[PDB]
Amino acid sequence: SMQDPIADMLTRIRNGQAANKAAVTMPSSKLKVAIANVLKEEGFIEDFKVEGDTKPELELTLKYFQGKAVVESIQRVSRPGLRIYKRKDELPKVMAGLGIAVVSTSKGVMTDRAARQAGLGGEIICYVA
Amino acid sequence: ESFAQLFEESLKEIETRPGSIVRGVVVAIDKDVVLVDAGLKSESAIPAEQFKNAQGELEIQVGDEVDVALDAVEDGFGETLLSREKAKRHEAWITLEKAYEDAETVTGVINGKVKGGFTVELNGIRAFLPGSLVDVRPVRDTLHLEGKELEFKVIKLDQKRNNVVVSRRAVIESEDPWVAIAKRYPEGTKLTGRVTNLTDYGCFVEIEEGVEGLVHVSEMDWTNKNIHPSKVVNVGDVVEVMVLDIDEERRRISLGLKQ
Amino acid sequence: ELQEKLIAVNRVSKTVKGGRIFSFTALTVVGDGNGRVGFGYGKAREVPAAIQKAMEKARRNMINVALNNGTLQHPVKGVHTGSRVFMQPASEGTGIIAGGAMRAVLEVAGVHNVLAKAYGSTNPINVVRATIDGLENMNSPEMVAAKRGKSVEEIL
Amino acid sequence: TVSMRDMLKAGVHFGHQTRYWNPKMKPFIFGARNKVHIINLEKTVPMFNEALAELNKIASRKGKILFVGTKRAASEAVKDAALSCDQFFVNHRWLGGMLTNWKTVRQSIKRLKDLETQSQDGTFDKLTKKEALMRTRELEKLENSLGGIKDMGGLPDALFVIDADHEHIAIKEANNLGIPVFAIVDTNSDPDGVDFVIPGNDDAIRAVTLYLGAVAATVREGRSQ
Amino acid sequence: PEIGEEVIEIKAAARDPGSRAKIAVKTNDKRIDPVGACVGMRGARVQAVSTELGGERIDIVLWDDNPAQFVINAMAPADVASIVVDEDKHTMDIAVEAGNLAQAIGRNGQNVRLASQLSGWELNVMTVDDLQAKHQAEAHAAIDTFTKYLDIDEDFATVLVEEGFSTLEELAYVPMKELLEIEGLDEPTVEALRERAKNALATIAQAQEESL
RNA sequence: CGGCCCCCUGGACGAAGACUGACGCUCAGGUGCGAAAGCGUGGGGAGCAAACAGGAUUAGAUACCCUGGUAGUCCACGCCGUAAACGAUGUCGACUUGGAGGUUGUGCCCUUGAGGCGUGGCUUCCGGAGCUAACGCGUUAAGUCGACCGCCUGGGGAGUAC
RNA sequence: GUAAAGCGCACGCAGGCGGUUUGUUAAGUCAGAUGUGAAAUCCCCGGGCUCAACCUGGGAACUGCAUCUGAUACUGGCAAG
Repeated sequence: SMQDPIADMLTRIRNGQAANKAAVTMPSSKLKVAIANVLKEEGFIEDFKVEGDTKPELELTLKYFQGKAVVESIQRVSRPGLRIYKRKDELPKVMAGLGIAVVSTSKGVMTDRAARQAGLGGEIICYVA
Repeated sequence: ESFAQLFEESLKEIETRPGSIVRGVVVAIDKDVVLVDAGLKSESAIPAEQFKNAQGELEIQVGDEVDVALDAVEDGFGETLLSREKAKRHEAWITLEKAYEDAETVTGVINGKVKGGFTVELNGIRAFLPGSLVDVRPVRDTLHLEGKELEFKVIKLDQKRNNVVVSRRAVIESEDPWVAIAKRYPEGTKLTGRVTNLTDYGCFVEIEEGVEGLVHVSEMDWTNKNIHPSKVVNVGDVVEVMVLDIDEERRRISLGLKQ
Repeated sequence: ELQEKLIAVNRVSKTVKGGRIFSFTALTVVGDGNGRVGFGYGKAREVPAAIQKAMEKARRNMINVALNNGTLQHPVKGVHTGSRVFMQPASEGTGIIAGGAMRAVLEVAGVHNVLAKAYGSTNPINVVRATIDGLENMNSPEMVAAKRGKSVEEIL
Repeated sequence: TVSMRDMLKAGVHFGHQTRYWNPKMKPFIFGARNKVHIINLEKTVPMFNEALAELNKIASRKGKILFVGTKRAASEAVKDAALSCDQFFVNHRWLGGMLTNWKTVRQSIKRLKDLETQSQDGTFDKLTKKEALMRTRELEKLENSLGGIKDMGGLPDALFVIDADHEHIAIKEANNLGIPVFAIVDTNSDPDGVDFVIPGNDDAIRAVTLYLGAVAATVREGRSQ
Repeated sequence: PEIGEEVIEIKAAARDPGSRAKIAVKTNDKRIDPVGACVGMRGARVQAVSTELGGERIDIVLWDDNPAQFVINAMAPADVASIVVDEDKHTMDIAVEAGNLAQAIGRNGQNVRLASQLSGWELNVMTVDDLQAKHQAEAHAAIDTFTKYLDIDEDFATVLVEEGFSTLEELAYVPMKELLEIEGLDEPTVEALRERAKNALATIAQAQEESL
């Protein structure tokens, strides 16, 4: 059964990048939306678009720089089987700071740097590079 | 723009599948291959033997136009099925024209009954007939000057199997294959059938309304085993064959050619 | 200007009607002390000829690597067939902490400071290939900025 | 430079069947007509123009062009095109490693040249018959193989090709060496190795001729420049 | 031997036998490295030519692309930064610094001639400051010529020539829409002021009629 | 699991709608089904055939071959609980280029004809990216991921002893 | 898959995981504080034995536990969809 929506998102994105797909669509969720927004802010994607009322569909638009994809790597870290929660000091650095780590915090979902700046940790969703 | 889309549907509108629209201009001749271009993906490897008329020499130079045939695409590279088959549609149209006035008038010269019925030839092709049609009455053209010139007056046609019998004389006078498969049966009714593919044990001449014949390898000639059918007859040619044997059950009519 | 290191040389056999024909394989690597690196794997009946071939092959098909000053830009993994390799940027003075063929390629590359372990197979040929792969895929800050449509200070 | 109507007339828009296509060509395909792929001329034209411009630029800097077609239908035409702009060509079977293994083939060229000289300039006749027949045969072989590229000297600076799938060896060689590739690529073909792809009917003769003629004209222009 | 088997594109050889012999060479991008092959192991083959016909300062330059890259390559072995251009006689105006000019110029009558034939034409070694000095000696002159072009009032002319790049000397053939961004552009009049400059050119031709 | 028929009976798929409203996935222990051989009791017994007997072959022939031939194979009700019980590939879900078929639905289309254009289910082969020690797998993954379980830790001793 | 390793196949309790929206809670989670976490040992900056080992001042650390005050994105609970 479908158990982890976010991870499914990330896999879809990965597969689109692999296959040189322009855009990747999937059912929408708030957490998914926020993640997409974070990615856009962090520039791994061009733009995201949710559409629909009863069952809305998130549609991300993937990014390709000099042929190859932008999202070099994208992994979940927290997962239903095994959750990961980090305190602000302990927060990670993806690719020695070049990549990002999406982290959900009390004040919303943000990149690891942003969280560090804020002064708070939380659940580590995914690394992106 | 939609320029191109409109053109695509235009060019759809100005071509059809069969060999109907005389469009291919002969753009290279060499012996033994003619080639055309009828607005298809590729040029046709035409034989010279589709295009010599009734005495053995060529008739069309560069720029000349005959339609070919279609509905089969790319055996690996190329485009067509041959154009004389197109001529068969014109012959069918001429034969149908009879219906209008109940009399199609051509020359028809029938010397001898291949399969009971005299063979009647229209300009290039020669078709085979059922017995009665050669003569309106018991006149029997065997006493007429050999290969005589009258006309063809249609007595009988099979309407799915191209067997057409016509009346040479007497100007004044004017599932489906397998249930009743007893027409060409009795022992030895000879037929005019185009061969389709030679499978190195066979030739597969099969013309008479969705049947299959095999003149396989043993007769074919008067040598038995060293023969290799491709050397000895043809590809795609109408020949002498007769039944010799019918299964109506396991649909194996085993024709012969040594006759 | 280019420096060249023959990593390994190995005798390989071919059985024939008479007996065993022996030959020699030479695995070399060359580099200019900067980003640029290239390995070559030559073969000949005699050793010196085989190493000569290895040098020739290495000299062509070289590959560039984006070095932050003496070390790498971030931890990087690279694999090839059995040899799976981890290598990690390190502070000036630490030197090349790496084993075997891997070491050699790093030195010619002109990296001076790395912490580096070869997991899995340590078959010199495969492991050097894996190293090269890890070095190639490694991208720089400017490169990622360009990829992502940002400035370097935005990425830090 | 080359108009769309002319290309349509030639039969560029036609492309291979629908069981023989390549999904990397899906962008370049427009539709499928009578179970035959149609190439999108709208997308073909601009890129063809581009490719022409690049070829011209190459010519301007005194670049060496190699014209490859071994389809044996358009071998004559590719040779003619090469000669019109006095460039080089391979109209018969491409020798495996002609470019990568140039140095060996360079000897081959030299032997051919020597044989030609013997034939023509020496005027020495008086050769043992069988030996003379053998030398003649060798000459014919080498002319067939390396006739166009004999005056080439070194390695071309660009590579025009009539079919990618058919000449993939040449393409691969060009990629290994890094020579720019200018390929006519039908729907069945693989355009990944190609730098300046050209979606067009490699098979049809008139289309091939058209492709060649425009290329030759732009080479001549660049030379004039 | 690479050059012999068409692997080292060698165009001109602007060199002065008996002193310096610097020459650039191109190559088909295929991991060849032209200069490298010409040099060899620690100048292996370079030493051969060095003591070949006599002690010569042979040099090899990695030809990049076109004539623009040939300019700098002709200034080697030294440190070029920029250069000016023109039409038929472009006259590569070498732009370097005094400190690096010592080696760049090398000898008054040696590197000034050896690098002059490098491009085939001629070079004019200058200084970084010299460039700027001559650079400004050009902005004032499409203005520094008694203003014989358009002409109207002078108070508006100063504010117009402040923002005006390359004065107005034949500037109508350039973008005729960026001066309308200037604070003050009602009906096409400045687009007309440039037309006046064109008329001034015709007036200059009329002055040529006055003198021819 | 294979001749037809009838009676009782489980599942699958498609077509539209209508309803319920997360009721789901996986599963240690537990429970059930589980080829062939084998066991028990009672029936049956044509053919075949472990065992057995004779004839050959052979150095020998407790085999292969031949002639016979009993358990068994068949039925009923119990037990046994294992097989290279194999796709040597746990189950469920999602995503990622293609081609050629088979089978079984179903929508439209002049079925003008065996057809034309789609859209579902199951299924055979080839092959791309990717993966793989390679062989190969390749939208039915051995690719990219998630959930749960089972299992492995050098060869023998041993899947044996207690 | 072939190297050791997918139960012969299923159902299914316990257990593990759980679509989507809103509200609420604040258990998990995060932040801050307080209390404690003996000294010695380890590490940082210092000092003293001629140096060192050794001795030694101050810090840091002791990743934890308990409480109180917040945060509420995620996970959980409860209520409605």
